[PDB]
Amino acid sequence: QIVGVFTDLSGPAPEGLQLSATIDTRYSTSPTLLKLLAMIVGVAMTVIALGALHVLDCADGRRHKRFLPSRWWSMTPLDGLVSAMLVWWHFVGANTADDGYILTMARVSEHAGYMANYYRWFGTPESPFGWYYDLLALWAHVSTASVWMRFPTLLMGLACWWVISREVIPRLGAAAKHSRAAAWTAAGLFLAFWLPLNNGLRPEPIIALGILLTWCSVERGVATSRLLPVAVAIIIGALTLFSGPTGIAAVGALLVAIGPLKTIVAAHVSRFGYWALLAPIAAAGTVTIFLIFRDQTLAAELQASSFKSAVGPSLAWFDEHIRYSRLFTTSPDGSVARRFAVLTLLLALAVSIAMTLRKGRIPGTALGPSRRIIGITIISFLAMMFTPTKWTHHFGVFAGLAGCLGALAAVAVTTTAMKSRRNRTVFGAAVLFVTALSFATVNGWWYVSNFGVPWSNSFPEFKFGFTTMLLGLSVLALLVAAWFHFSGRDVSPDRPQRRWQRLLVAPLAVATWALVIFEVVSLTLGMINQYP
Amino acid sequence: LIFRDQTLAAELQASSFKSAVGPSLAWFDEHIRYSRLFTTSPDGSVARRFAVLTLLLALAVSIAMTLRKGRIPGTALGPSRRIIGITIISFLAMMFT
Amino acid sequence: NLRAPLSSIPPEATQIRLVASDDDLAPQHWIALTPPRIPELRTLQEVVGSSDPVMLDWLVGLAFPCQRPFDHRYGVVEVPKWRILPDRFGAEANSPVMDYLGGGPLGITELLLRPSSVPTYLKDDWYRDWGSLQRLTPWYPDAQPARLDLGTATRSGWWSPAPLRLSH
Amino acid sequence: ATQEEIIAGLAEIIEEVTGIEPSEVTPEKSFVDDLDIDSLSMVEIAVQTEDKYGVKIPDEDLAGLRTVGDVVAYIQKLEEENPE
Amino acid sequence: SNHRTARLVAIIAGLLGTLMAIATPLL
Ligand SMILES: OC[C@H]1O[C@H](O[C@H]2[C@H](O)[C@@H](O)[C@H](O)O[C@@H]2CO)[C@H](O)[C@@H](O)[C@@H]1O
Ligand SMILES: OC[C@H]1O[C@H](O[C@H]2[C@H](O)[C@@H](O)[C@H](O)O[C@@H]2CO)[C@H](O)[C@@H](O)[C@@H]1O
Ligand SMILES: OC[C@H]1O[C@H](O[C@H]2[C@H](O)[C@@H](O)[C@H](O)O[C@@H]2CO)[C@H](O)[C@@H](O)[C@@H]1O
Ligand SMILES: OC[C@H]1O[C@H](O[C@H]2[C@H](O)[C@@H](O)[C@H](O)O[C@@H]2CO)[C@H](O)[C@@H](O)[C@@H]1O
Ligand SMILES: OC[C@H]1O[C@H](O[C@H]2[C@H](O)[C@@H](O)[C@H](O)O[C@@H]2CO)[C@H](O)[C@@H](O)[C@@H]1O
Ligand SMILES: OC[C@H]1O[C@H](OC[C@H]2O[C@H](O)[C@@H](O)[C@@H]2O)[C@@H](O)[C@@H]1O
Ligand SMILES: OC[C@H]1O[C@H](O)[C@@H](O)[C@@H]1O
Ligand SMILES: OC[C@H]1O[C@H](O)[C@@H](O)[C@@H]1O
Ligand SMILES: [Ca+2]
Repeated sequence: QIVGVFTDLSGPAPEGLQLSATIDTRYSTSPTLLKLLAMIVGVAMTVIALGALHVLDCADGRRHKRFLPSRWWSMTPLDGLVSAMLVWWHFVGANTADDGYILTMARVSEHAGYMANYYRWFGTPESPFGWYYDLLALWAHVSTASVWMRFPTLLMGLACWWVISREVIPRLGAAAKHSRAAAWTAAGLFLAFWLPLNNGLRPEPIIALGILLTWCSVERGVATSRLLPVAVAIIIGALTLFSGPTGIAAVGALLVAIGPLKTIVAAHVSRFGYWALLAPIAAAGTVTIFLIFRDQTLAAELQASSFKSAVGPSLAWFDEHIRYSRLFTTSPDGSVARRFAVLTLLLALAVSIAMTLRKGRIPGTALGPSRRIIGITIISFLAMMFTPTKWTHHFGVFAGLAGCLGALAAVAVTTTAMKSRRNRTVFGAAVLFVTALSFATVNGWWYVSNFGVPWSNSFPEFKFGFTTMLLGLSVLALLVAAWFHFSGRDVSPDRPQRRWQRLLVAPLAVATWALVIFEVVSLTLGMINQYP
Repeated sequence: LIFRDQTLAAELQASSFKSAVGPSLAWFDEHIRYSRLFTTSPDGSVARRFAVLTLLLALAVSIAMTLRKGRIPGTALGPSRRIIGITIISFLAMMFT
Repeated sequence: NLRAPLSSIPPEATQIRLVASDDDLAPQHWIALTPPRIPELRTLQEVVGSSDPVMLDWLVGLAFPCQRPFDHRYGVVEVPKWRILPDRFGAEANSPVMDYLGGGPLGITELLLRPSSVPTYLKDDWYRDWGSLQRLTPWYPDAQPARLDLGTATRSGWWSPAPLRLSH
Repeated sequence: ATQEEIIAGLAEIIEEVTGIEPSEVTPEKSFVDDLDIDSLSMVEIAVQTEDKYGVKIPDEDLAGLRTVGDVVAYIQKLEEENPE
Repeated sequence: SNHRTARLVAIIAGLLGTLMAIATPLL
């Protein structure tokens, strides 16, 4: 190991003394004129290939995109409260544990001549991952402040609510589009994810929003029989995959795109030949290899990745149990905030699966969109098992699909869809229980973000502990549910359509908002308790 | 049969005490049972892992089938519901050990 | 550093007595002491700067945005002059990311510099372990940055110079 | 060929593309106002009839077919081509 | 005939944009 050349001898130096160490100069490279040629030519060639594919529905006939360009953007009381939480968090709320690592990595990025992992693996690069680190490096030039650096992440959260509320939910069905509880649960669950898991420089926000854009592009290119939006989705999916290693959740959105691609390519094939419609999408796939390998050579990246695995912490597909075992720790990774997010998305997913089994799809739901949202969530959760490290702060990848499942679960559990009162009661008992289980930790955030926050290292308790009170209410709901099972109760005779009743039939929006408030209140009350 | 030798006091007193002294885990500590199943040990052995997961897969497909159709096709309505019922209740009632 | 504030002593008092009883005969309960001090405190920002290369732990980053980490040259690193680090437990459990086994800077500095701990205090939260600050002094201070004889040479795709060495 | 056959045909494509019940599919109701059908939904309903039934409505016929009744009038008037 | 104006440029550019990208790391 060389840290220089040290001698405790001094004076004149004689002939013979020659130390000639060749420094490991690899990774310190710049593209050859030939490598830059194929890149600029090849990436323009792809736009030329995709431009040729764009005119193919315009050649098959039809009016220009009717809803896909821009849906009428505005405000709503909910849109305010969402962005209020988003913007307030940006100042008072807790950031990710790695935003420091990423910052200092991007900070030294420029002089280095490449994207080296600064703190580990003998200065080997990020190789396929962290392309936006180069973008964060440029952004640092303006300023280096939690508020400045996390600002694209603030805009991403806003862009995210936008995509969910205006592109996802209207597409999800009539009951989704019309139900206000579906928009309240959608915001409630999305914020329960975005706030604790995505307030920082980690790739999670980029992926969480990237999986929504992939879905939207397919979803909108499937309804318009246009292949270009399916090819656009591929590019969004390819970019989010190489966002960070946690990018594989994007495989969820991608694999699901296969089904509609064979549908769009076989219906609009109109005797055009496979080579004419597939070559531009094959180009759209490979187009990220220009970005991934913009500065590093195949050998460099491959050799570095095979090393980074050997040397540092690398885990297996069958190790994913750790990720969930970490989630149940009385720690910042097992925090109320983090337990609740996951636990509730699982409940949302479960009631959505269960409904799609009893009935063909969720009653007031659009067939294709809903199935593809559950699809992307199932595939995403499984895809996650392949990550080399099993942290809970990775659940922030689910932030997009959380909103979409919030909408679906609410619609699936409404009086009209879920007809049994007893069944709606047990579902409520489940929402109470995930929260009972969520309040069985510490309200803890990690690092300097844990300063004087309420119950930062204790079980949130007032006079008996939230976990016990919630479990009791959860058992109370079951006895009410069991009473309906023997009494034979319906939607109309139990109580007469009041506001308190109205609220109770949307338990996810109640539970999720309850927690969104609690988390913002807790980190405000943290700053408050750290007075001067 | 339970109080044949010791009194209410004797038994009630011992129980609350064994709960203080010894290893006592709450209903919310049931994640540990499963955390333990994925350990590279005789607790998370190829034998214990297979048993649980295969029972979970069997029960999954059963709920799945009873949800799609009314019950699992070729089976009796009541007895089949009652087996599934006991399994779900038993898994939850388990959290209180 | 045993800490208490100047505000906790009234303007009425002018003389101070350091009393310290002990009564445990057990082998490891014991106490050591030094004379009192009113520390001449200057904030980290004005002391370390933003032009001095520092070894910012991967944890302390968005917290110390002003202070600059040591840039890395052409296989060589800028020698850090300071080390900002998280709280006791936070470094006890998160510092192994940079250990020699992992190939991190904490392994390069482990050989080149001698780490002297400079005492530090949190703004008004006197009793909170905010973290720690270290002054990094070289073993051979007469030694200064290397004579890097670097030159351009284009290389192939599949090309690899030497294998990457795994630490123990 | 009947109104019920056309209405029930468009009713299943409406509960597939949108979450709208087939009961809500009556000749009185107008897609964009009474039913609340999106601009994208229409394209999908149109591209589904082009696949399932082999019928295409190109030159902004979707704009002309305001109510579900207006759609019956379109496809009844197509039976002249004898494709059955 | 049969809109082959875009058909040929989609094949020749689609295959080239793919081929160049696969070549790019080996360069
Ligand atoms: O170990 C975590 C780091 O691994 C990444 O590299 C992966 C690489 O993705 C994969 O191709 C290879 O098989 O294994 C390693 C597993 O570590 C990067 O080194 C880091 O960016 C990851 O955090
Ligand atoms: O201990 C057995 C081996 O486990 C891993 O093998 C995994 C691999 O890491 C995983 O990501 C991939 O999908 O294939 C295998 C499936 O087990 C290690 O690669 C091996 O080092 C271990 O020996
Ligand atoms: O054991 C110390 C914990 O108790 C306090 O809890 C307060 C709570 O913070 C506050 O909302 C209100 O005054 O009631 C409870 C106690 O009933 C602290 O907030 C926690 O931080 C302490 O850890
Ligand atoms: O059987 C033990 C009972 O105590 C639990 O509650 C614990 C737990 O630590 C926490 O809820 C609270 O803050 O303190 C108590 C005392 O340790 C359960 O809630 C009970 O239902 C358990 O059965
Ligand atoms: O610690 C495990 C042992 O605890 C039990 O004690 C029970 C007690 O019997 C039960 O009635 C009471 O409600 O709680 C405590 C433990 O929380 C058993 O006596 C032991 O045999 C168990 O193995
Ligand atoms: O690509 C992301 C970047 O961030 C990682 O830091 C990982 C840290 O998270 C855990 O909580 C700690 O154990 C670990 O240090 C780097 O591995 C990666 O390059
Ligand atoms: O099985 C039909 C069910 O629909 C409602 O979901 C449920 O309550 C009712 O039983
Ligand atoms: O019932 C046991 C009780 O112990 C604690 O008081 C409370 O958390 C819990 O309910
Ligand atoms: Ca002593």
